[PDB]
Amino acid sequence: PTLEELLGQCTAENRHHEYLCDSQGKEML
Amino acid sequence: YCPARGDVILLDFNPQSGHEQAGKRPALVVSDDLFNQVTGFAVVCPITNQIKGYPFEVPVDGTTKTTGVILADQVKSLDWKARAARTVDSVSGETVTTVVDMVSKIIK
Amino acid sequence: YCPARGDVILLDFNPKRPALVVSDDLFNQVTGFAVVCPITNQIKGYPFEVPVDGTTKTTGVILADQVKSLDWKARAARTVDSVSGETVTTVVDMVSKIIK
Repeated sequence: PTLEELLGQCTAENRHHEYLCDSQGKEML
Repeated sequence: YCPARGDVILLDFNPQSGHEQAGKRPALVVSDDLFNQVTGFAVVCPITNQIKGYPFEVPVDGTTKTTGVILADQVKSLDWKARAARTVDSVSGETVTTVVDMVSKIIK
Repeated sequence: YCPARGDVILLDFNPKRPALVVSDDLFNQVTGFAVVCPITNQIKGYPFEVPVDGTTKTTGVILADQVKSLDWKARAARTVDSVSGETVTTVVDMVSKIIK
């Protein structure tokens, strides 16, 4: 489906914490 | 060894801080094999067994031992050398296609 | 505040840094994630480098091979600049080639 349609179903109960938020080796960010 | 597109890999998650415990994390490789070998990077989407019905969750399919969902909006290019990537599994072609479709929708 | 597509933002780093936002505006607002590529002053001539264009203070190349989805708020994202549309298109063009 459309990005709008996808985004429309995001909720407070739905969302995930960011996995692998660390920076290793060559990673710039 | 180099990660292949469609592989499920385990990556070192090694924060120097924070509440989240260090360890290996599963992720899906969506980047081209040649990209992965030449850059020493791999574009990956995290895999989780927490299934909330979140819109960008893509169900893992076509695997041997791997379950859960792929988080497509968490797409990241990661250093698979520094993080000691190991291929433990792989998914179906349409699994990758679905994830990549979501990403391209996000960045277009 | 929310990051916009085309924005050059500064992000906190780890073991402040410029990056280009390639993710859609509504995506950045709703999910709290931004999909960004880092900008660097080192031009190494890698095939995945995209020259920055159409900007005020910002120079260098955008690294499409280092693209990352991140939490922009947690990194104290701030927009200092932006780039031409053709620039974002080129970066996004390289990213999709990488993952397809």
